[PDB]
Amino acid sequence: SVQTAATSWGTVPSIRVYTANHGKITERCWDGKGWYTGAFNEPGDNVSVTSWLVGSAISIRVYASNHGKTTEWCWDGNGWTKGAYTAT
Amino acid sequence: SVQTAATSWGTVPSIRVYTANHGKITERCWDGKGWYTGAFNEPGDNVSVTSWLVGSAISIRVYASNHGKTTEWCWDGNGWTKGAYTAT
Amino acid sequence: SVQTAATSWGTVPSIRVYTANHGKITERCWDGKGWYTGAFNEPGDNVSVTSWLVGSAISIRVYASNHGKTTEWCWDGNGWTKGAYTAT
Ligand SMILES: [Zn+2]
Ligand SMILES: [Zn+2]
Ligand SMILES: [Zn+2]
Ligand SMILES: [Zn+2]
Ligand SMILES: [Zn+2]
Repeated sequence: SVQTAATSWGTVPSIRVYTANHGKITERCWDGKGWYTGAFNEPGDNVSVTSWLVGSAISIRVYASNHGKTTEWCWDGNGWTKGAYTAT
Repeated sequence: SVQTAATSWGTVPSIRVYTANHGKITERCWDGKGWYTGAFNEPGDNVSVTSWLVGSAISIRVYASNHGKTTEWCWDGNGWTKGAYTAT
Repeated sequence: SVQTAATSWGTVPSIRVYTANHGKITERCWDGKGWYTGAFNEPGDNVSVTSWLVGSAISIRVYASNHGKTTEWCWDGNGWTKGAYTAT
């Protein structure tokens, strides 16, 4: 009262699983060898994710919902940044 | 309870974020310039989504769950229609 | 609290809708003709899914959360097998 969101890309593939548990959203990564803890760590009770490739460059969008409000987080190769998404 | 589902397609990309809040599911859209409110509006407490391309034409399937029942909604270019999906 | 997750692949397309309801996760499938009940059946309150292709062969990963623990399930052509995923 655990909630997950998953995305994958490429043919290896790379997989990312985001878990919202105890008011925190964390990330677990698979790139073909084993699972490791990712850099994503934001407060939230709910999470959704989508991702796309531009050649070999991955872009991830994580929608983290905390206390009635939804924040979009972007991964575009170098660090997680807050996105332009708003609910209204 | 906010609960979201997201899908994306193409290289721009186009992103669709569906939010179930206060018994209603609404849609926000990104097509490369800015976020705008989509046409989708159906009752529901939970939402999932998947999409696929047929060349450049998008097909979206939204699964909206409301009061114990799941209804599929289809976007195939010209309007949201009710899908053939049943749970059993 | 019905909670769903969806994935699709190819041009037909094939669609898989996973539903967590009454402490069980079941699967409904569409391969171009009609909806039918799939072999996936595991205990759980929450579910997410991701899939990818290697040619026309589908690989599906289902993340089933039951009583605080998340188990990854793999479909790689011949049966559902437990995956290496751990939360930590
Ligand atoms: Zn707990
Ligand atoms: Zn909280
Ligand atoms: Zn509220
Ligand atoms: Zn309701
Ligand atoms: Zn249970």
